[PDB]
Amino acid sequence: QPLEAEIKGTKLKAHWDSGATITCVPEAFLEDERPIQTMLIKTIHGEKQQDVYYLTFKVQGRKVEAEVLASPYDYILLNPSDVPWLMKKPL
Repeated sequence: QPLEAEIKGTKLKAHWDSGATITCVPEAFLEDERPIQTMLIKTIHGEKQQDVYYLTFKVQGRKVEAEVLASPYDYILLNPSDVPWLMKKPL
C-alpha cells in the first residue's frame, strides 16, 4: 500500500521505510534542481558521493519540506524522521 505525496505540486505515490533515515526521491524531481549539500559514501567498488536536495512536498495532505536524494527509482521514499506523525495514529 503506497502512500500519497505531492512534490512541487506533482502528485505521485510514495513508500514509508523506517530503514531509511533520509527521504529519497527520483532524479526526475532534481533534473532541474540543485543539491544544497553533498555526502561522501565509501563502497567496496570505490568511493561514491551522494548529493542532497532540499525540496517541498505534501505528505498525506500536509505541506512538509525535507532533504531528498536522487535515485533511479520511479517513486519517492519517506523516512520516519521526516514523517514522525505517520508513526502516530491520526486524530
